[PDB]
Amino acid sequence: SFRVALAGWLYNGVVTTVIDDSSYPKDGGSVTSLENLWDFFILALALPL
Amino acid sequence: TQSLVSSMRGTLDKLKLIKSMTPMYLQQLAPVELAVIAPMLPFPPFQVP
Repeated sequence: SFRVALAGWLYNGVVTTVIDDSSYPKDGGSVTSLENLWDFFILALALPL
Repeated sequence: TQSLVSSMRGTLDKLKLIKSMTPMYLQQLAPVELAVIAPMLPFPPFQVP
């Protein structure tokens, strides 16, 4: 997905790269959960690409 | 969970611009066909406005 994302920069006219729904927490999450905190960290670092 | 705006718009435009000639037929030839066979029917037409 990394190099696919880099390749996608040349074709934003016809292809829009998005993060899959399964990467998000299943029920929204809660800040009382270390797992949910790590989910937030991963999503925050991955989104801007 | 994913945007479908582009997909919905593309499909609708194809339907709007289809090369169907039925509206041509109904407006021009269909009334003529009804008119020619009408006097020959065993049960003559019965209509309300």
